[PDB]
Amino acid sequence: VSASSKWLEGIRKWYYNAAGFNKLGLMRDDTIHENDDVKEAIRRLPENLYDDRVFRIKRALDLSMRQQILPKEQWTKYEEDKFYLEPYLKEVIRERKEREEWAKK
Amino acid sequence: VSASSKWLEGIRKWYYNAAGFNKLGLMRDDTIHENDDVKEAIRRLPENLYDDRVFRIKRALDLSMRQQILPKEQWTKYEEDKFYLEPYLKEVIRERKEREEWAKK
Amino acid sequence: AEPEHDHRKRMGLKMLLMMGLLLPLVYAMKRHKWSVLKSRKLAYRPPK
Amino acid sequence: DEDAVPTLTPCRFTGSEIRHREDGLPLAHVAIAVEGPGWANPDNVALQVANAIIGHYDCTYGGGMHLSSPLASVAVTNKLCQSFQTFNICYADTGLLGAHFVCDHMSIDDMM
Amino acid sequence: MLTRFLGPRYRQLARNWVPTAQLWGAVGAVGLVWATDWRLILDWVPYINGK
Amino acid sequence: AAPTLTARLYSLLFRRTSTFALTIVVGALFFERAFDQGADAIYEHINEGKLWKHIKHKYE
Repeated sequence: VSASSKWLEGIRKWYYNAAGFNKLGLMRDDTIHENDDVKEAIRRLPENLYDDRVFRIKRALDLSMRQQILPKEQWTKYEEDKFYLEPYLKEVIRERKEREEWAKK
Repeated sequence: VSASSKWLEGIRKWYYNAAGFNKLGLMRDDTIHENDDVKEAIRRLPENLYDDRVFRIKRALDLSMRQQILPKEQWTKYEEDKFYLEPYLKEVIRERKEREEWAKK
Repeated sequence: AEPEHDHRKRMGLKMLLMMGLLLPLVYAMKRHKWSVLKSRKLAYRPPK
Repeated sequence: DEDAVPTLTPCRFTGSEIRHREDGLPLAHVAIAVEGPGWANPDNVALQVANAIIGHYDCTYGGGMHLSSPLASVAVTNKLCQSFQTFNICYADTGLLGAHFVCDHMSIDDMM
Repeated sequence: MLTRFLGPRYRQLARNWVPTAQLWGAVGAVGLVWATDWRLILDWVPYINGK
Repeated sequence: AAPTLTARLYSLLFRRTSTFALTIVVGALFFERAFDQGADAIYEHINEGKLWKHIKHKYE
């Protein structure tokens, strides 16, 4: 979430200071629109992770209703964000690429 | 199902030769309109009995669709009909009279 | 067309009040409901 | 003696609910209570009796078809919960006396 | 089958509901009043007198 | 007072559900005719452009 990505992923950082996500402290991965692949993707998610994304999500709802945001300090640390799913997810990308693959076969 | 009761229960015998039930060979007890008391009443029914009333019932449906009836010979033996539930049923009559009773209490 | 431009005019007056009364009373009631939800404290305290 | 012997300044106890939020809680150990005895008030006498009318519906208890607490009854008929036990929580003049409870994804609603 | 709810028990039940019963009844009646403002009753209404 | 308004007028009023309602309509009267009246006053001070005309119409 840093200057190129604070301009660009600073649509998610400076301009999600504007578009909100990361300054809202969101989870990058969490932003993926729910899809089936996304669905079972999460089904396979890691546990401690699952809790984490949970608290994140709920909180997001919380301030959302509150229509407030955390301290800009509390606003999320830029860059410095594990790509949570992306190993798991992207793995699934290969999966549905595989079901998709022999499927093509 | 004999002459007084072939006139009267010969609404069920001669006049369920006319009203059908026993000449259809029905089960006297089976004629009770289904009610809750009737319901759990049957729930408590005896097993071999349950089969019996079953075959009776189904068959009844059978000729019913066929819109036929069994041989008048095969038409049920008059009198000579165990009151199947009536011990069990009537027992339940005391039951709901009992739930009904302490209920009154 | 609008003779009630008088008569109907009259009613509009009461309208001005009703909302001003209700609108607040309504909004209040809404807050009256939602208020608790506003302040909720829910804890993420994952064991260990 | 010497110092530090204050009295009880009345106030409100929490007044809330929280779920320790557990998928890991296999089946609800549920409960509730409404004033239980404590030291003081003259009322609790009948409240005792009242809690009596309340009563504690024991899982291990049988006889639900005939159960006395009508609650208990339907709870049997509906198979409407896995426990409830009137439980009197104590503070001088106030508290909560009421059911423990056990249940699946369902009961609580009708429970109240 | 009134005997079903006829017993000193349900009798007592009625004894309970009675005052309330008066209450809700009044609710209905007055409702008819203000709703209708039917002249028949409306007459007796002082300073609710509209003329 | 106001504590018996909030309270007694809960208790001796808003407590009993019915009582709360009977209270409600009981107002419906007073409010209705009243706002009718003062409202009429508003329109009254508004103009005096007609129906005061009768005296001017010389109210035969």
